[PDB]
Order: sequence, then structure tokens, then C-alpha cells
Amino acid sequence: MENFQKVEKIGEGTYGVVYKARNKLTGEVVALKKIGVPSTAIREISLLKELNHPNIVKLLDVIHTENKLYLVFEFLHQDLKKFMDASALTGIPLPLIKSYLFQLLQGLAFCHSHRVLHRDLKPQNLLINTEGAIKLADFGLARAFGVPVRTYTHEVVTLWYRAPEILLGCKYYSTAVDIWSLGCIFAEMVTRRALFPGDSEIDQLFRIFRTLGTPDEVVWPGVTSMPDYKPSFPKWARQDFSKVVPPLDEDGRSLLSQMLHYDPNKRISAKAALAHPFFQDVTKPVPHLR
Ligand SMILES: O=[N+]([O-])c1cccc(/N=C2/N=CCC(c3cccc(Cn4cncn4)c3)=N2)c1
Repeated sequence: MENFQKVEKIGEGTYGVVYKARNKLTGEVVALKKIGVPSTAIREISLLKELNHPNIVKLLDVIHTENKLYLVFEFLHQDLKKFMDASALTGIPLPLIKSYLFQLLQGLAFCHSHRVLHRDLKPQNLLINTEGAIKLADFGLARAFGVPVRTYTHEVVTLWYRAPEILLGCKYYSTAVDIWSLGCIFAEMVTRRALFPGDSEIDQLFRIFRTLGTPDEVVWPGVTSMPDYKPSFPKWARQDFSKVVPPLDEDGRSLLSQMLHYDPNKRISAKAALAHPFFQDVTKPVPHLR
């Protein structure tokens, strides 16, 4: 595209590559995502340009030229995964963790009220600035194309944040999947280890089952009728969160437990999450950004 100077490759997506670039007119610097895109795709993506929220990475333009689609986004200078690697040694303080989870819930509360889900939340698509904001990136991209097993660079698309209804074959899942992803990310920022690092689908499910208990009709009506449910699934006993996310306080474990309910129908909504006591004292710290 003529209108942009690519200034650097910043990343590789499932769908495409990201370059930092400069609007050759506005001189705005933007993140330029390179993915005749089969055209529900176009309609459903061009739509996101009005799904605007402070904790949503602004989608400034879509440009469809030849067999290429560029998505043009406000540039944020880094992602949650690098910031969390940048704080292995100490971890993100708790007050910043809370503020991020709060901001992310606001993002989701908004998308979800407009019936839009992300479906692929993960630290790599949460972008942070130096003013203590965090935003969700890559919406409607999973609806508009479905998520593949490799990326365009043949890289493995991670299952670590994927809700159990999706892993169980559910075709028609809901805004709850994103709450499950955000729960996994919340536990990961507190402990500095991913919570469920599956390396395949059945490994992902079994790491889930090992921590939260193999699900049954007690905890999740309808689950034994799911498409990839098997009676032969080993029966693991649930485990106490106090062990899973120390040192989260009671209010944060209580909220985590609700974002991780097996039954998407019981899993706390974003709206409800925003009201939980864990946020009574939430403040917006400044990240240490390097
Ligand atoms: O993960 N990054 O490429 C990355 C690193 C550092 C800064 C970055 N800045 C932005 N700013 C706005 C949007 C944006 C972005 C947009 C869509 C998807 C993603 C996630 N992704 C990462 N690689 C491919 N996609 C990031 N990145 C991105």
C-alpha cells in the first residue's frame, strides 16, 4: 500500500503480519496488519470500525486491494506477553494486574453488549501504553475467518486460553468464552506461569480437568452430550484455588473461580464481573514501560 511507510515488522499474527508504519499523509504511525477476501469477511470486518471503546484498539481503516486486506490500527507500543516476560523477575504488581483486568472487563462488557465476541483472547493480543491503559486487539477476526491450526507462517495457534465448551466441540458458543480466556490470563499474570498450557486439544482439556475437576452433569448440565465428550475421560477431583493462584486474595480467587465455571451459563458475565468486590479498591497505576 502506497499510503504507508512500513517502518518495522513488529509481529506475526495468525492471520497476517503486523508492521509499525507511518501514514504518509497524516504522518500518523499505525500498526498495519496484512492478511479478494471472501466477502462476508469484508462486511463483518469493515463493521468493526464503529465498535469503538477506550479499551479496544481503534480500528482506523480497512483497505482491500487485490487479494490483500490491510487493517490499519492505532499503534500501541507493546503487548501483554512481552511486558509479562519483562517482569518474570518480580511479576506485575497486584494493583496494575487489577487495573488491567478491570479495563479488559470494560472492553468486553462493551463488545459483548453489541453482540461481538473476540473468541481468541490471549496475552499476545492485549496491547499496553505508558499511561496505564490496556486494550484488546483482533476482534471479529476470528468470526470473519475462523481460527486455523497453524498461522500463515505455519506457527501453532495456542490453545492455552480456549474455553472448554469450544474444546468439547460446541458449535454455537457465547460471550462466555472470552470470560474464560480472560480468567486464564488473570491467573497467568498473578502467578507468572500459564494456568493451562496444553500442547494439543486433549492435553488442553486434561490440564483443565486436572485443576478444576473432570466435569459431569452435576457441574455442567448437557456436557456428556457435547460432540467430543467421551465417557472414557479420566475422572479427576477438583482442586482448591488457594493452591492454583497464590497469592491472590479471597476476592480475586472468588472472581477467578466464577470466570472459570465449566457451564458457560453460570460463568460470570463481564458486566457482573465489574461489580465484584475485588474491584472496590481498583486504581490505575502507571506501568514501568521500557
Ligand atoms: O504483538 N505485536 O506485533 C506488537 C508488538 C509491539 C507493539 C504492537 N503494537 C500494536 N498496536 C496496535 C495494534 C497491534 C496489533 C493489532 C492486531 C493484532 C495484534 C496481535 N498480533 C501480534 N502479532 C500479530 N498480531 C497487535 N499492535 C504490536
